[PDB]
Amino acid sequence: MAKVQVNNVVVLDNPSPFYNPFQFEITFECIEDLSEDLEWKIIYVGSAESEEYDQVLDSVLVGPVPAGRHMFVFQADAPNPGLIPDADAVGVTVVLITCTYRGQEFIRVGYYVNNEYTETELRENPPVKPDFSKLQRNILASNPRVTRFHINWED
Amino acid sequence: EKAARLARRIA
Repeated sequence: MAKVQVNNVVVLDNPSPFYNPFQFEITFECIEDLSEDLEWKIIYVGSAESEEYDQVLDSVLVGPVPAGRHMFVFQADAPNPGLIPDADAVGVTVVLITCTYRGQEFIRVGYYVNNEYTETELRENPPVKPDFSKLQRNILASNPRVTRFHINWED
Repeated sequence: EKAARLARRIA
């Protein structure tokens, strides 16, 4: 039934400065010569309080997909700090990697991300306004969350 | 409440 199956996601360049682009090595399997494109997205949760502060870092259309095992590195630019509420800038947040077929999301891989200052003085006495040039992004890559959804694969 | 909200987002 499910034409596409995500086998693995590897977090590359981690930890890294806040401004470095995200890099995930994704491996997936395709059952047939999939008729429509697969739409991969990297979504950054800018604020746990509201979905309005989500930033879609990149949206990619992969296809035609021939039947078989495939692997690619999904790279996406770091979020725009100008849209992140200061209260949510430092500490834990989530980055999501989703895939969508025919406008239906079928997989969501989430990673908890902890943004922290690297200097001891800044860790103990954080600036009034976050300094994204001094933040390090530490993705909690040993604990990924995978959620699969039932979609209509028929054409 | 931040952890509960973030957990709902991943689900």
